[PDB]
Amino acid sequence: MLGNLKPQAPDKILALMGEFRADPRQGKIDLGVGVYKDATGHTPIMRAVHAAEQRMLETETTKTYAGLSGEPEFQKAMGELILGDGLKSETTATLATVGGTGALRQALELARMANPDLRVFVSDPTWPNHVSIMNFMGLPVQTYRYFDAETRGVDFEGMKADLAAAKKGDMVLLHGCCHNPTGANLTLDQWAEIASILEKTGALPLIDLAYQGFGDGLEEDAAGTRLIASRIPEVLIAASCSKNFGIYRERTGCLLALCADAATRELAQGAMAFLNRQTYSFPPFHGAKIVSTVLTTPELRADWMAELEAVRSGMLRLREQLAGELRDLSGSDRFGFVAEHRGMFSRLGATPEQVKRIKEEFGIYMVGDSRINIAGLNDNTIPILARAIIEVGV
Amino acid sequence: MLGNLKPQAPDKILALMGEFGKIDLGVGVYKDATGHTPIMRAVHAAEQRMLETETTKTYAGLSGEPEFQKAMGELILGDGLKSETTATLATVGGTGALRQALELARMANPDLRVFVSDPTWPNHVSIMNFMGLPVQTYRYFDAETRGVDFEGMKADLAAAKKGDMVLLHGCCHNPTGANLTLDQWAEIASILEKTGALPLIDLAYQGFGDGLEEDAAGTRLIASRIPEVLIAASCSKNFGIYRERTGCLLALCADAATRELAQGAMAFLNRQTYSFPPFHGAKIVSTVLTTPELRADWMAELEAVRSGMLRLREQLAGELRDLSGSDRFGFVAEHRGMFSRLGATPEQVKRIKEEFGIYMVGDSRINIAGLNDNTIPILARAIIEVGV
Ligand SMILES: *Cc1c(COP(=O)(O)O)cnc(C)c1O
Ligand SMILES: *Cc1c(COP(=O)(O)O)cnc(C)c1O
Ligand SMILES: O=C(O)CCc1ccccc1
Repeated sequence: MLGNLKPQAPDKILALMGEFRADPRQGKIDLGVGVYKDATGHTPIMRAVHAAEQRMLETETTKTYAGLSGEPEFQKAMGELILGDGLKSETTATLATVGGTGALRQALELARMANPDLRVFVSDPTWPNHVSIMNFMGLPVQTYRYFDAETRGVDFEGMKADLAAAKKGDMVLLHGCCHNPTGANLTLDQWAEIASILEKTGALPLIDLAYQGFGDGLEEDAAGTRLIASRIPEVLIAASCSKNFGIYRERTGCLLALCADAATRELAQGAMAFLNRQTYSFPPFHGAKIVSTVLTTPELRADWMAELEAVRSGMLRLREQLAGELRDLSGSDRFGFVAEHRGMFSRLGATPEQVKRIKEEFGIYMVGDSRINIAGLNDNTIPILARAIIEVGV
Repeated sequence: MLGNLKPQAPDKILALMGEFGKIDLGVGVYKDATGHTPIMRAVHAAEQRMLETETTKTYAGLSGEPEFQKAMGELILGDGLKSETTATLATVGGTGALRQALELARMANPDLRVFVSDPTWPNHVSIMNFMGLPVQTYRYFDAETRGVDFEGMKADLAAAKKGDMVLLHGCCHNPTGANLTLDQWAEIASILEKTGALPLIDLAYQGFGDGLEEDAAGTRLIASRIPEVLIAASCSKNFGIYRERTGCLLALCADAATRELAQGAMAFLNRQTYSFPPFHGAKIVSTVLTTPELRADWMAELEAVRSGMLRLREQLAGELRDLSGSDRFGFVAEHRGMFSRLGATPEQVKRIKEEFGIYMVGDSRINIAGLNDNTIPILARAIIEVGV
């Protein structure tokens, strides 16, 4: 029977990897990585996280089945981290998931469960995995303009014009912050206008909050999400702990369902629990327990925020340096967007030809859409990348 | 939108878990003399070693780690493990393995039907219903003898067609405790090859029946006979890491080409559902399995659990014998595994819990691991008073 199976395409993160490894050049650089790496090219385990694991190893006495939709400590801590004081426990349903991707997949299953004729609007461009999951589910996908290739900023007028076509019951996927892959983000004022269009259309917003803490700060990064949450009755939020907690492989995510009333909340919470049951019964415990422990233990929460802040500031300085280098070389402020972008990613706006030419002549690797990871940069690699960009005529 | 969500039916077994001189005999979790589900010695040592050795938590393998895949393949199939034709996928527990098994099969056969034992783990049917798969049932439990109705099973299975899937419990049949002998297994292999039905084996209690190797005997027999077979394994109960969510799906194929196809489709399945599988439990398992000292202590502890439960069954049988003045309840000593169904009707079961404080699943399924010297005679007497 298994012979009838249609061949499925590989990730692609590995094809780029195999090519990079095969390159015999001593000065080759990899800006295609999708995770944070420090100065030494390593992805460390955050201090507070290692502290939580030592703590868990000494206090945990059992590993019996726990909470179906997650542990209360985790659900509450995550809700407070994302929504702050605006958290309305009475109308908020929460579900621990297998990473942010699991939260996204579940959000989609939940929405389709409530609205079979669901259509989803995604940004142009967006995290490729969004479309993949949606295509796999058979969901109708619609695109809304977002990245302005020329200014490398947000084409807001276009975004607004396209979103205006959304009908009641449709879902609009928004990146809460640090837009992957572009790095171009909405201002709080633009968020406010988006809220108006959403109220008008009656479209359900799904916020992908995977980088809270890498933009302008923990609270700052959740600002857009909190505005949407307070002005829109029903809101779906799929959060990730992979990057901001540095526990990628542990698979710790969270799905928040903001409902108009408690009756609906019980309905949503029950359906979410049912969704976990029919997929894998219970969600992973380890990562979630690390998170709730860090968040509930003052000493740890403190050290964690301090390490995240150091990380954010470090990347922000890398941006400033690159932008300055490019300013000095270009004799213009065209590349200023690099210092305006937020997150660990940025789309340079180079064409595939320019991308290939950069690799061949300078040994610098990056995603085919010209997306680079700022964390993979440093004092020694910045001058090289800058010169490369100018030389290939970007 | 969300206001249109219809209410869902709760999990009956896990419902009692919430409801609980109370005596918990419900959820299939191993418990010790003091009513505690402990962390196995080797598992604890493994976690301690992991804390010292892990330097990063970056994304790892989409299909799981090679170490985990290999160790698990060896634990299950032993020397019958043909890597060139075996695709392995780390999953979110055994339940995740089952779901992923059904998705893989449906992709290869949009019109597949699934044959399940009468009765079977309720969660088997709930998932199939959710997915919208046609479910047929085959006779298995003999309510009279409390054993297996093998004649009925053979009859019903012979009616299966190629492309269909037959779900079998590798050992320690949940919820009955009634198991097939190796001769009956060989007989089943004949039917499977004659009909061309794809076997899906749920292996959740390897080590709780007659032993690690012995509990895999039937699975190894089907794997050597049938060219294509799926195995959904759980590390929740035999490693005592229930909440970690670790298990794996093994896809045995006739050739390397099909193996490549299956492997790719399985990786794709994880990617579209939750991206990467959880690392913590899988790492604990491979660490135990690949470290001689740890594997040895683990096998010893698992054997102790096994022997202990077996002792309990005999105690319960004896106690009941004295009180009933008969041996009707003899079946309790012959059943193998964590569970055993008595026979008490729904009303009797309910009366028992509402006054005696002893909770057992509605179909009279009891977790023998929940008993001990003190509670056994109490239970025995309680069933006598509830009569029939
Ligand atoms: C990382 C990421 C996710 C989810 O990460 P998980 O590893 O599944 O926790 C979701 N959306 C975006 C945009 C991301 O960058
Ligand atoms: C335990 C069990 C499983 C798997 O449970 P997980 O906690 O998901 O590992 C599957 N089937 C049966 C019959 C079981 O008893
Ligand atoms: O009690 C059981 O049958 C095994 C434990 C279990 C029950 C329901 C969902 C997952 C695991």
